[PDB]
Amino acid sequence: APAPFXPAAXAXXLAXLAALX
Repeated sequence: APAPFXPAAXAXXLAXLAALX
């Protein structure tokens, strides 16, 4: 059941947005 989901935690990459603090 996890397997779809837990991978996608890759998205935590969003922290890139720091550039704009």
